Amino acid sequence: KDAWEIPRESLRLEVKLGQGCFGEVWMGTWNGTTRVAIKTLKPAQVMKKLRHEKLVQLYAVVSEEPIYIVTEYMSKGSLLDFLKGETGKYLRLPQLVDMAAQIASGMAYVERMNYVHRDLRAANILVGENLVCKVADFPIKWTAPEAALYGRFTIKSDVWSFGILLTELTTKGRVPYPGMVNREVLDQVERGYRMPCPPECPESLHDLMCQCWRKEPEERPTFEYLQAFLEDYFTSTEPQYQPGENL
Ligand SMILES: O=S(=O)(Nc1ccccn1)c1ccc(/N=C/c2c(O)[nH]c3ccc4ncsc4c23)cc1
Repeated sequence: KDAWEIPRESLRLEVKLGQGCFGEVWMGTWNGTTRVAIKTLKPAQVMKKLRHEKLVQLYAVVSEEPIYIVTEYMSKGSLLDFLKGETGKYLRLPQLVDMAAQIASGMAYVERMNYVHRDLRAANILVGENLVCKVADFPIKWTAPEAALYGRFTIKSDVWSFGILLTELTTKGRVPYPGMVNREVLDQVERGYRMPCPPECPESLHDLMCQCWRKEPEERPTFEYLQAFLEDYFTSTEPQYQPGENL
C-alpha cells in the first residue's frame, strides 16, 4: 500500500449525506478530532497527485473493501443543490461570477498539471463556507461534441463544459438546453446551435460562453484566461453593472 492508507478503525461514520449509485457518502470524524467526508463504494487515483485550494482535498483511503475514500468536508454540498436551494434565489451576478472564478482557478491548476476532469458540472462542484467552491469527482448535455462522439476528452472539452456550467450558474441551476432530449441536443449542436443568452445575463458573459463552445477545441480559451476574465469581470468588462430583478 501507500502512505495514504489508514485504519478503518480510525474513522467514525456518523451521518449519511448522499444516496448514490455504486456507493454512498457519509460524514464523520477522523482521528477523533477532524471532521471528514467518507465516500463508500459498492462491490487508480488522480486525486493523490493533485493538490490545490480549489480542489476538494483527499485525506486518506481504505483500500480494502469496504472501500472508504476520506476527503475534506464541504458543508453546503453540491453546487447544483446549493443553487436550487433556499439561498440560491438570493445569489446575484457578483456571487455567481466569483463562484465561476474559483472553479476556473481550480481548472487552471488541472490544466497546467496536464490532467483532464472529464465530468465538469455543477453537480460535481462542492460548496463550503463563505461561498467557497471546489472541484471534485474527477451527461451529453455537458460534454463537448468531439468528446461525446469520438471519446476525445481534453482540457478543451473541459473548457466546453465550463461554458455549460456558466449557463447553470446564470440560470440558478436550470438544466442546459431546456425542453431538449439528448438526441436533439447532439443533432442541433452539430449543426451549430448554441444556447442563447439567459435572461438578464450580460451579453459579455454570453460571449464568453460562445467562446467556450467554439467547434474547434484549440480555439477555445484556456482556464487561465477564464479565471482572469471572471475575477476581473466587474471592473474591466462590466463596470456599469446594476443588480436586476432576478440575477
Ligand atoms: O446538508 S446536505 O445538503 N444534505 C444532508 C443529508 C443528510 C443529513 C444532512 N445533510 C450536504 C450534502 C453533501 C455534503 N457534502 C458532501 C461531501 C463533502 O463534505 N465532501 C465530499 C467529497 C466528495 C464528494 N462526492 C460526492 S459528495 C462529496 C463530498 C454536505 C452536506
